Amino acid sequence: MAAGELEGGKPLSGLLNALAQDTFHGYPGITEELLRSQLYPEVPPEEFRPFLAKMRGILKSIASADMDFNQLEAFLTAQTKKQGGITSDQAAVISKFWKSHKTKIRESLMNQSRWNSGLRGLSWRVDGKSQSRHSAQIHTPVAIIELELGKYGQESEFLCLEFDEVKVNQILKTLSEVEESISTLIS
Amino acid sequence: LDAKSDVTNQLVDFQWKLGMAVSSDTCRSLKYPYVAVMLKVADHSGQVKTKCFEMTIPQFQNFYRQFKEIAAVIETV
Amino acid sequence: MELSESVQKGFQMLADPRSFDSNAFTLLLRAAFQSLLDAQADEAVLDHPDLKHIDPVVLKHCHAAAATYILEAGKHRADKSTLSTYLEDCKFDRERIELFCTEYQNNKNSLEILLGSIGRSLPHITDVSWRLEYQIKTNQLHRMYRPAYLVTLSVQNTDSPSYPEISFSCSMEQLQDLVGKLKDASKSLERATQL
Amino acid sequence: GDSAILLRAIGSQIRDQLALPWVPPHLRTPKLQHLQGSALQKPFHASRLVVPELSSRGEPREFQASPLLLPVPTQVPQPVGRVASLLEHHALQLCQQTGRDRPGDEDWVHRTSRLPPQEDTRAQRQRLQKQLTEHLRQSWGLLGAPIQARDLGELLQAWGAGAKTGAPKGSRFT
Amino acid sequence: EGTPLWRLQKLPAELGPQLLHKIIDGICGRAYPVYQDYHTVWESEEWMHVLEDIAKFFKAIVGKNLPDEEIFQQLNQLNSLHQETIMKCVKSRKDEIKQALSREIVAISSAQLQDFDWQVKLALSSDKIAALRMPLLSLHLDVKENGEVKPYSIEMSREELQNLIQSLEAANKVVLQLK
Amino acid sequence: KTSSDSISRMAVPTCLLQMKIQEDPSLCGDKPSISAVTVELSKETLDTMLDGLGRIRDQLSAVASK
Amino acid sequence: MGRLHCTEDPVPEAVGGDMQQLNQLGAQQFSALTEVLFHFLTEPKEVERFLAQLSEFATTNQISLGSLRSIVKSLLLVPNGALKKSLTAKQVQADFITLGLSEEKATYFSEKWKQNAPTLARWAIGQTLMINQLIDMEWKFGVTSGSSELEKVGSIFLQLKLVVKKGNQTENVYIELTLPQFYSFLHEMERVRTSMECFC
Repeated sequence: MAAGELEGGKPLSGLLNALAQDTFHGYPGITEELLRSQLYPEVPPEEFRPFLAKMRGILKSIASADMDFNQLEAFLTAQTKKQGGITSDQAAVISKFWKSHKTKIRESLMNQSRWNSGLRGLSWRVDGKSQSRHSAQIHTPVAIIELELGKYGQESEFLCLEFDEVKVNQILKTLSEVEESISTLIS
Repeated sequence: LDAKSDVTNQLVDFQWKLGMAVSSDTCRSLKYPYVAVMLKVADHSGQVKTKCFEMTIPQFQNFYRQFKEIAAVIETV
Repeated sequence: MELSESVQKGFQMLADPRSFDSNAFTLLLRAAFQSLLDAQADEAVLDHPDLKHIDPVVLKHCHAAAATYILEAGKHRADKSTLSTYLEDCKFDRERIELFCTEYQNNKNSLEILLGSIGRSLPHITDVSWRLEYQIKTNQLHRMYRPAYLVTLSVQNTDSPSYPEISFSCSMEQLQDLVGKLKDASKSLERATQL
Repeated sequence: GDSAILLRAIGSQIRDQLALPWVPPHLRTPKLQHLQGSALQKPFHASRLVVPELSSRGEPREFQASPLLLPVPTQVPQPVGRVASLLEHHALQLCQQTGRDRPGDEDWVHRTSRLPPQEDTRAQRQRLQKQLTEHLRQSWGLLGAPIQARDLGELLQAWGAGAKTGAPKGSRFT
Repeated sequence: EGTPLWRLQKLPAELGPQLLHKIIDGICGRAYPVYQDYHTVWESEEWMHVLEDIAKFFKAIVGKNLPDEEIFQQLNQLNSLHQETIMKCVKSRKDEIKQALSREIVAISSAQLQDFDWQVKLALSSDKIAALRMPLLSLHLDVKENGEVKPYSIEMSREELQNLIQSLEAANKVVLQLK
Repeated sequence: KTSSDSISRMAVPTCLLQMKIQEDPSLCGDKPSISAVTVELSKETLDTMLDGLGRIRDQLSAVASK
Repeated sequence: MGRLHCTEDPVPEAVGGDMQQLNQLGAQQFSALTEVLFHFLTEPKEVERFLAQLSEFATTNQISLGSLRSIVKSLLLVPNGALKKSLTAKQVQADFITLGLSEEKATYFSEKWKQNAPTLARWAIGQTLMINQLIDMEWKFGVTSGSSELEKVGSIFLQLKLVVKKGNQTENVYIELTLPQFYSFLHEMERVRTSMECFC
């Protein structure tokens, strides 16, 4: 029956945001799915799920390349010029909402795409040695760096390292080569 | 077997790669650059481990700047 | 049963009498079989002076092609007709085809055994042992008098060359249910056999 | 046929295997070891392999015709390695063949009629590489950068170190 | 102390190609030369050093794709004959070294796939029912992670297999055009 | 500790005590399991350590002389 | 006109346009907000206080919390940079005098910052690179009076437990020492104490 689609907007946008939370942001704990059904009683007796499938289809369709909003309106109209399609005002409303959560969606997609340990922060220290048990006088300095590594959804590991002048210079040279390779490949 | 110079770790080799992710199951135009690193490190036992992680461009440039500052500070004293 | 272009060219070259005679063809075929089969081989497979007149490049390309063809035929359980037809499509005669078929037949069984020995499997049990006891008491229970069964399985993992043993404790009812399950499995096997 | 003949063959095999009774493993001939166990099952592993090529362009052919290049099947010690590596080599060769000359269907063979070697394809993948390299060109200044802070680095050199420690110092335990 | 190949002079001109080519074979994935073949010419603790030096020099030269002269000039102070052996060795099997280097690039990751084997079976009957006839594909994987080889097993039916093939073909449609 | 990420400069004493441990082979399996440890201390912890150890030493000496 | 010493991280007009928004708010709210900044810094274990206190401001004047958060973010930059560089009072004073952002506000802000600056500076020392810190220790000194293979023996021994902070987790290291080893350890610690107070 023609309930909600042409009448209520609040349930529709609520479902869109709940789906965004459920599928992109990784917070499926408590969603509006279980509350709207008994708080909004407009559940169709027979055809209630398949329209959620079109919800999912449109949600994934725009998630491909994130085009400029000038080109999103054309596709939204083309997909939605049929029965039960979204309105022009509602098309603008949903087009706005993409800007409201674009960067977060992209980051969650990249975050929910990682395959190896990622860098979650660098903390270092540079010291000056004095002496030891047998040695009585030393001045050569060192550097201490600790790496925050961890795959998404798992406890982070820590790695500690030691350095002196020569090795620091070598690492700086290697990073400089990395930068040069990054620079020369644009053209 | 007792030396003060080696306390915790000392990396023996440093390798890296440059590549970008093109497509994914949940996104066909992912297309962002990234840079990876492989560290093989030796502990007091004399063994060699292998730790590898992935970074982005802003993180890599932060890494490079921090190592530059470390080099300056260690040089001055 | 698909084949690559390089193997096709190798078998095309194998037919030419100028490149290979009957003796050279037989020696190459036997050398390929030895290389595929023996576990103590070396370069000696090609150190047979009768073959020391042709370029080694073609020699080794055809050696690899013949080994690949034998491997594919063994994997696909090919018979006389398929090999004969393909070799006939390769411009062979009734002598080379016959010798190839005979060489395949001579040591077919070893090749069939070899390719069937690759792969993993779940742990395979071998035998069982049981100890019968009569429980009497525990620290906080002083009169039970109930029989209990001890079982020990002997299994060997293809993943680790060892003989770990699995142990569990069963009662009479549990033992009866287990025996019933195994008997049902045996009856299912018999049903499969009858059909 | 097969849907029934396969069942008949399976039944015959099961009957034959049931015919042989169980024997202790310590008294097991290799055939029974195959039947009543899996002790002699090896894994599948493929090792990189190099083969001579019918290309006589020069210097490399000297190596290809030398004893240094061992015959292809005997480049590995174990026969299982030999068979596995040869099978994977053939499969990979055929896969590279699939993306090359192939007498296929009425439409898949269409491009094969007039396809230059990896040249006519370069026009329509240069567009993809353009997107890749233009995405790389971004983020080198898009955010965070410019990082030009040449103030913390070299100034420390001028000042140097001013203070220092003196003589060895110690005290009495409290 | 000059080029890392300076330790190679002790070995005469005759036994150079064998050592070098067997080392390259070891790099590609085959076995390495054994001590009991050239023991008289080197000591083990330094034999390892020269082995590593040769391997790393070859890897660097192939990876950076140097021109003819610069490779030639670095070998000026070697034996009168070893230089041409080295240059011919580089000219012959450069592509194998490049392939090994490209393979090692994939080693920059948490885990890598080494090899696999699949077995197909026909499930006939089970305790639930005696008319099952369920084809099942068993997939075995040997994936190397950290520094160890971890085996895995997956059991699939026709539907899961079809979905997996569909996803892998979707990925292959990108892989094929990326080349 | 001359400098750190969150502070450009200082001059603070620090200690790095390293130790060697031998555990019974039986309690760890088939390995010898000889490990090395490192602990980075400060002034207050070292002072407490030394006060406690000196207290124990004084107790031992008093017992000896008693 | 050379570089500006107020800023280490560049602050273009895009981020520096909002630096003047603090001028509208009054002095009472300014003082309350600064004291709240310090108190929130001291107790991050109870963040519910922040929402509880901003509830009144939201209900009364409907002030959008985004602007307050932005001004708070931008205002903390200078003292954070001072912490990371340990600036002298004259440096911060001269920077604020030259820039001159509501000097009536800035004098009080800098004064209260300097009054409480040393504790903030000290708090930064703990948050640095300390490899396997030592937190707690225990010991037990006793005498053996027998064993499985000797009926009588008086072998002395000492046991230690070290609570070492192995990263975000915690580990305990259990050791046993003999009499000469304990005495040598004590002497070595005395030597380390002597050498650790040489510079200052």
